[PDB]
Amino acid sequence: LNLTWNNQQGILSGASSQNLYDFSVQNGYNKTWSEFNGVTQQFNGVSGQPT
Amino acid sequence: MSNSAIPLNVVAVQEPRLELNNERTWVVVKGGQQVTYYPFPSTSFSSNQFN
Repeated sequence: LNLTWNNQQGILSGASSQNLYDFSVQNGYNKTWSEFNGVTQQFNGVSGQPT
Repeated sequence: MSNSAIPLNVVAVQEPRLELNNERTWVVVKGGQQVTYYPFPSTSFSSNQFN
């Protein structure tokens, strides 16, 4: 997320995808970063299906 | 100088290769901070208009 405020532009454009999460949890976001990412894998056990 | 007809006024000028003195003043160039460029994509473009 790269946003523009009050005439100068380009704020946060260098921040980590995850960094956005840290300065917001600062505000009480309350959901784990795993779910904020957010995506999940779940591999199967049995031949020989996809995950 | 005052040789001809109506007399004139004298002045002398130094050639370019040498002054070597004159009053040399350091000049700090200043213009307001934050020069920024925006790309305003036209609202209501058409085939016979642009706005």
